[PDB]
Amino acid sequence: GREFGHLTRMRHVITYSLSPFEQRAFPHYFTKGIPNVLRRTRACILRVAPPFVVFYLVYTWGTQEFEKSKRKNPAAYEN
Amino acid sequence: SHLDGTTPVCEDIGRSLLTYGRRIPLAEWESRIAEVDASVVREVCSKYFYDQCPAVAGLGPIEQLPDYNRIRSGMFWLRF
Repeated sequence: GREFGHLTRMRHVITYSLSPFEQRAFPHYFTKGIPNVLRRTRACILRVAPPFVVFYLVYTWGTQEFEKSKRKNPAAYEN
Repeated sequence: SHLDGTTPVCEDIGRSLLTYGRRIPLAEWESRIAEVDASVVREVCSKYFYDQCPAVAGLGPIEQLPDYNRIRSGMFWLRF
């Protein structure tokens, strides 16, 4: 059913590989990894962060508002 | 059997002179073969086969051809 041999039909695709004992496990890990991470972060920061920033603003206001509510009201004890 | 015929003998002579620098007589080949036993076969195969990175060439409907990591793992035995 789902086995290597009849999954799909592919033609004229040549793949070149290398032995894991002939290549480095961390090739250019920081020279190319760090720029790549920045690219990925930049592409997603404007789609992931903004919703969470709203939560932080709501969380701060709610915490402050709850504190203010418990605070003493001088006008209530006037007269 | 390969040395039956004038053309095979000439090819053997030329190739031997190009590669070995000399024509190896069949007597020397037989002596070298007779030197071979089970221990020699095991040792040489271990030297050249056991736990070695191979080169693979596939062509055609080779979707089932095992991944190179799997083939490399197949190039050694856990039991041994």
